[PDB]
Amino acid sequence: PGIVELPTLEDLKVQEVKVSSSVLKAAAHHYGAQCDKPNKEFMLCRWEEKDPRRCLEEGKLVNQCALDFFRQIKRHCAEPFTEYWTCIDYSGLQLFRHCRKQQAKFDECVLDKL
Amino acid sequence: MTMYIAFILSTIFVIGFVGFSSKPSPIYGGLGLIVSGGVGCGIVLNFGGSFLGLMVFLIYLGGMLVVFGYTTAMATEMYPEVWVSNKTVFGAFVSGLMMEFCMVYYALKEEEVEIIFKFNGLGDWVIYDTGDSGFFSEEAMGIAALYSYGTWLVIVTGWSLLIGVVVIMEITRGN
Amino acid sequence: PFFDVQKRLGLDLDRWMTIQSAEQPHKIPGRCHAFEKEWIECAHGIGGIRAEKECKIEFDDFVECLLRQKTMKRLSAIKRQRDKLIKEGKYTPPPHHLG
Amino acid sequence: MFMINILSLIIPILLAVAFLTLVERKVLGYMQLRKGPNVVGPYGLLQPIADALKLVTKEPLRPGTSSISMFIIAPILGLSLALTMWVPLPMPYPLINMNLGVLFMLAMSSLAVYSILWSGWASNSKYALIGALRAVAQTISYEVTLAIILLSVLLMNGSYTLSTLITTQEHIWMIFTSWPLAMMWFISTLAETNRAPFDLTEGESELVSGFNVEYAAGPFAMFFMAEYANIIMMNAFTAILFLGASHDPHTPELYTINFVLKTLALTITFLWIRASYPRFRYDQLMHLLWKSFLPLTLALCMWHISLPIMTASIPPQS
Amino acid sequence: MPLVYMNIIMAFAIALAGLLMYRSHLMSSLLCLEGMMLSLFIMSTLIILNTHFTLANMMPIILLVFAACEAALGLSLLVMVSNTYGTDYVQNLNLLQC
Amino acid sequence: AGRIASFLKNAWAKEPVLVASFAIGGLAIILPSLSPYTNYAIRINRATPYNYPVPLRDDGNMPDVPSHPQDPQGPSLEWLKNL
Amino acid sequence: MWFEILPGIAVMAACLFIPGMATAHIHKFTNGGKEKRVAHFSYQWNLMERDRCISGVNRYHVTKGLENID
Amino acid sequence: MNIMLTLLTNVTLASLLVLIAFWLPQLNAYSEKTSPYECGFDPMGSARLPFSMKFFLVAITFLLFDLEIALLLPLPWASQTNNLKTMLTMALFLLILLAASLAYEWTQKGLEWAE
Amino acid sequence: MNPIIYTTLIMTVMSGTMLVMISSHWLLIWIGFEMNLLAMIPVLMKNFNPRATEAATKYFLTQATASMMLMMAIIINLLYSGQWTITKMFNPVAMTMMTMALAMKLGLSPFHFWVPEVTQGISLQAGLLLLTWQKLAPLSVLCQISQSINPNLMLTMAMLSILIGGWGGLNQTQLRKIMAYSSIAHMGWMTAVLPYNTTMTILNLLIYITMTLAMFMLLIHSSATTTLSLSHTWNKMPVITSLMMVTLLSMGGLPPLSGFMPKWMIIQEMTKNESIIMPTLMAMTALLNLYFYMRLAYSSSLTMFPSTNNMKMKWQFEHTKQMKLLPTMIVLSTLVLPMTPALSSLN
Repeated sequence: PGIVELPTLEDLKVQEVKVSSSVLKAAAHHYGAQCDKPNKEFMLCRWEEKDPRRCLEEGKLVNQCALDFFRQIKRHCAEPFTEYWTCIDYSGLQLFRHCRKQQAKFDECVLDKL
Repeated sequence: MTMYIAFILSTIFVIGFVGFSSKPSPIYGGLGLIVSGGVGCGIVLNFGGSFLGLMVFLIYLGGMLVVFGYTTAMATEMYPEVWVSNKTVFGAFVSGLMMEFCMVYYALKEEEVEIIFKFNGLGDWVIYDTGDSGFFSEEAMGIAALYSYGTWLVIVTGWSLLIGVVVIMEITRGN
Repeated sequence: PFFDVQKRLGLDLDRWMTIQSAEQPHKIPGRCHAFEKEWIECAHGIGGIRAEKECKIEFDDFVECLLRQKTMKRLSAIKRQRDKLIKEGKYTPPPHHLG
Repeated sequence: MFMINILSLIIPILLAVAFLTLVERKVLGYMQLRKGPNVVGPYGLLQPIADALKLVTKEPLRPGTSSISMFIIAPILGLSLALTMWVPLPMPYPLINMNLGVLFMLAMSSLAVYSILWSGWASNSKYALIGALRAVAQTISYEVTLAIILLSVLLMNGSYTLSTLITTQEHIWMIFTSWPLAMMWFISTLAETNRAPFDLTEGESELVSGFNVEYAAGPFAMFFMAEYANIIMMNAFTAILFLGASHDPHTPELYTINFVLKTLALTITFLWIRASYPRFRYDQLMHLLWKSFLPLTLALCMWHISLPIMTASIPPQS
Repeated sequence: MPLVYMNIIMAFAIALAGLLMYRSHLMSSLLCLEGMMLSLFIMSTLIILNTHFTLANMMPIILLVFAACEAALGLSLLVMVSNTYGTDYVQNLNLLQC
Repeated sequence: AGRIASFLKNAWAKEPVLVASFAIGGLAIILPSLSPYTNYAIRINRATPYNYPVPLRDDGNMPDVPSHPQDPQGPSLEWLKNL
Repeated sequence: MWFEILPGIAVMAACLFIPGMATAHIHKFTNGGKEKRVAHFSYQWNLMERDRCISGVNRYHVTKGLENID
Repeated sequence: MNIMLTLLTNVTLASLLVLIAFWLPQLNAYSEKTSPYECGFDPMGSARLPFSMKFFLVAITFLLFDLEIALLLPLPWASQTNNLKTMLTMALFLLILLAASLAYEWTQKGLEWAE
Repeated sequence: MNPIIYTTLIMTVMSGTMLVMISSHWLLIWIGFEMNLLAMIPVLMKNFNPRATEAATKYFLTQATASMMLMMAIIINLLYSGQWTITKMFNPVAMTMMTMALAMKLGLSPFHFWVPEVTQGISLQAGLLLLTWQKLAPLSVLCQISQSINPNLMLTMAMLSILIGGWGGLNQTQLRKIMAYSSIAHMGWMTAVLPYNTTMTILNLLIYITMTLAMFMLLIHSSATTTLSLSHTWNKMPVITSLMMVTLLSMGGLPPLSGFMPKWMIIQEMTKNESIIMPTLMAMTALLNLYFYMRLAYSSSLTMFPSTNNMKMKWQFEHTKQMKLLPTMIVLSTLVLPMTPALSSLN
């Protein structure tokens, strides 16, 4: 009763954004605010089609947009991001509570530079 | 290999049940039930049922406590039975061991055991489901829904427990 | 039910839990929400002894979603052949299957 | 190195229990004008070693009118449960982060009945058979109060994760919010460990010992180890539950020191209570909880479940 | 249907045998009866955790709460035959004959 | 009048635990209805997004729904910040 | 002369002292200086698994920042 | 694994203690030691007779209360619900039923330890 | 037994049955079943005699086992369909399992040795309760699941029900015992037509019910437990013993009395559906019921029995407990045949 639709191994080949959980949680709010549109449309596709085989292109778009965002933050203040993500990493729950100092030190850069 | 533990957890459940149902001394049936429940708590736990597993742990290891409470009160005698006293209990026990052993041997050879229903001998790890839970345990949230969606359930239960304490009063009242 | 007071006097008393596509707490869908939605909306106002045959393919698809009897049997056959030919030694699993 | 961490959990608890048998004989004596043991080594520091060696090399008598299976299993249960019930405790980083640690440990707390009953019946003596049922009734009838107290206290914590309990207290000691509750909880703890005010099982006039009568030497000492390990474990439980402490993640040692000091203080309060008070009677013992403790506990639980709702201060679930 | 289902179903079948096939004891029989509900409790929890039946997660404890109640009276009945008759041995349990 | 007050006094003396429990319990039911913050607790519970707010397919004429997650219009919880 | 009790509980304190840092240090020892990343919910477990996969050394506590990516 | 490893370590450790306890010491194994004990005497012909008792009622009301304690256990998770009003009323029902069962236990002798 | 406690036991039994015939979730059906079980044990122990303890113990064991097998059927059809709604079963062995689980609660098949004994043990009012009210719930469940019941199973089970119901009552003098056996026979009677059309088993349930109250109220209006004790009551209550006789005629189903109508209806619909051999078996075996019915009639009213000298001062005392509904209770159980079309009301 039917066979498959699995896209080719070449189809699901994207640059997998290879960063750590602490880095990702440190970016978080800024990353979401500046990359919502590809993410929003991607999972609108996911919930509407109920079918990831129809939403690979959305996945490529969100990956590439997030990667661009990470490239811009690399181009600018990264040492505050470095300290921030390291401090978040030290937390066993990735708690935002015990990082506020570096949080300010981060939030100012992307505010006055990006 | 600790792969098959999710299998063996049930297996020790079975043969701890048989001796529990082998009609031995009442405390030895209790011991069989105790090891069966202790090993079945693992069966529910490794399936994700942390709260339900610990719940049955608590309530059931109190429940067999109370059934003990009369075993030394309203069930002992001059010569309490022993797990080796009667000769038939050994036969019951060994008939407990060889049946599921033969069936699992078949399920390891043919994987299509024909006993009662349809069963496959290919472990149990398959039947789990991929997915996620966000930041909430499904089991805990489901049992918490008792106070929001369990409209009738808590009402009828609490009424039944009230009637239960009433009947426990009345039958044991002794005129 | 025999005397369905539930829809007569107008409230749910137990129908909230009966099936698993109902409004689950915090929208936690069941394993077979899609299949049982298909089955339920297939057999609605049709009659059990009539709906059991029109809504058949949905029903066994639902049952196979619940139990995965056919799929796990297929996996068992695949594993059987794989272990047989590996013991009698023709090919080796690709590195994705080792590490 | 996981097993090394395990062993670093068991073994120090064993020395703690060992030297508790010295600190009690010193504290009690000083409370009743006695110098206490100070002959075996400096200030009696070596005394627990000598008694332990004696009890290991004392003859373990087999109860002739007994089935040896339970006579051996009951010490196993009592001792192993007592130690494994230390597993999920929030040291600054708890050993096992069990999501239901408090419920986990409360459930294991009920298992001491499963050593008491087999000890009392298998040994097959009048004192044993009496004390088994009496102590069983004690601990089971106080386990309920322990349960509602735990639930009512936790309703302000957020979950059954026992590591987040510290995060609950942080600012203020939790007793400041549930001092009426803790006052019951602590006392019920005193009841569950069978201590002089609430012991009722020893009763050295009509029960003598109650459960550890025919037990001799090693299996006998194992039940003492369980008993004086439950002391430390439940005093530590109460310490974190109500007597909170600071914990800076960059300095884990601080919370460790504060917590051990709290545990020592609470154990000293245990010894303090036992050195003064008379012993309850079974009639009054169950009158204390059925007639008095339980209604207050029910009402306090109702208060502590209604309170977060009306204050719009429900605790965070995760 | 994997081996865990076989094991708990088979445990229930032997609990049925043990309780229903009386040997000589009423207390041990109702003990087998309450083990029966333990087998059913585990069995019920299995599908419910398996299929993400979130509401039905509360059914086991519900199923539990009533079942112990049965034993709550069972052993309660056990004392009431015991004080008069003397034991729980069901072979003297014959007075009601005709 | 006098009988009720005398009975309360005797209960406060004879079984003090009973009166304390009955009192604090009787509060436990009647305050939550009286208190003006339980609705705020409902707001607390509805505020937490345990799951993703799956967006709606834009087709025009939904001014209420914000177009962007940084947009001004839409649900807000500044009361949460002040609380 | 209460200070005679002071040695008696002091070792006792040390006895309860050791389980404190031993668990605390070993965690810090095992997880690359970081404390243990508690996974109380499946999202935490998924994050830990993705960190382990990205690390490339089958060690979750090994973490690489933007220098790892383009 | 981890947790199971701790349980294994503890049970084996306990069993080593009991093994050293029961095997290391030496006993002459003479008959008259086996005579049982009661404050100087032996327990005559008892310590296994059926125990004519009364606090059986307390023992059974323990279990009956334990079921309801299990019922009210999910409360900390339950407080995190949208419809807090229904949860409040219905939990309050549960504790009120607890209290009512205790009160009926009280007035009708019941929890009063039978004589 | 505190009057208010007895009332609260009344209504928890009745509410346990109500939960059965109004709920849709299967778990709720089980809950009602054990609510009724937990509630009816104390009233059976109202007298508190060792016979009552015996009867209560046997009832508890039988019904607890039956409810556990009920949950087994429950769990199996949940496992094979994931639907708690009470409807046609989707696994055969689950259907069979529920069939014997309910039957043990009804006393139909060899799972019927409990009812005569438990009826012997308890007082006659508890007997009325047991043999009237504690049938409505299992019948209602069987009606709701009539879509898929193995017709062979239900038919043979009803056949033994009526057959051992007729045979067991022959060698019984205790009125409670012969009433239990008669109830077993009526159990077989309705359960035979249960698979074919549930309106007729509902009608037979109604007729058996009204006949059973009309019976038990006459017994404890005469205060008799043995056949000889009832025979001694031919004196004091001649009207009561004459009505005794007329309802004992309605017992077997002699026309034009009420008891003939359910037999007639069941046989007519069984013949509508090509079952022609089957009805003749109960038609013959109803004579087994009529036999000890006639024996009871002879001991009661048709033949005068030797009274006792002391018995005469009973003449000076009148029954004070009214025991209401008895007149209409007799009347509905005697003359309703010209109202047979009213069965369509139940449909």
